[PDB]
Amino acid sequence: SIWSRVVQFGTGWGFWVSGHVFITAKHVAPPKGTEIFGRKPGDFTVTSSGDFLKYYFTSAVRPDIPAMVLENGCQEGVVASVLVKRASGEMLALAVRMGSQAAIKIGSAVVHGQTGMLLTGSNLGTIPGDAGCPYVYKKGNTWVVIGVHVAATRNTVIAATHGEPTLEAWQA
Repeated sequence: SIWSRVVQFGTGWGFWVSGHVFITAKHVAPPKGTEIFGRKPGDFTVTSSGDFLKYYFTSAVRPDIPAMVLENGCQEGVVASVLVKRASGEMLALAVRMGSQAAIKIGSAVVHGQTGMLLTGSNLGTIPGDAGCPYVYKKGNTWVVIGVHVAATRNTVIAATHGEPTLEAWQA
């Protein structure tokens, strides 16, 4: 039912963080100024950082869902889940062990994000166009989304992250 937040968007996918917030990969989104979800610019604002694109609608587009916590990446070693969807409607929860930050070239830009190692169990990975799918993990009792899928390397993936932490500190 968290899978219902992951929806086809542009040439990739997107995720509903809340009823007002929709995040996706910048490199798969429709052109700047395109009417989406029956909403035109003015009904929503747009912010971005690297390949992370964030839509905020003044009116709720998804009433059925509560706000999920969005955080700028996560601790290294934490096993997250990339919620991958396909055109056929197939759902693939890929376990990814998040690691260090790195840079990569997607289109005409060099973008940054937190890398991750795809975990093979004992029983394929991502394709281009899985881009925009969310990286989620459970924080004790609470679900947290930490970023959107950017790309896979030539078992390493990388997710675009976003957000200014609530806590601020110090001036060395």
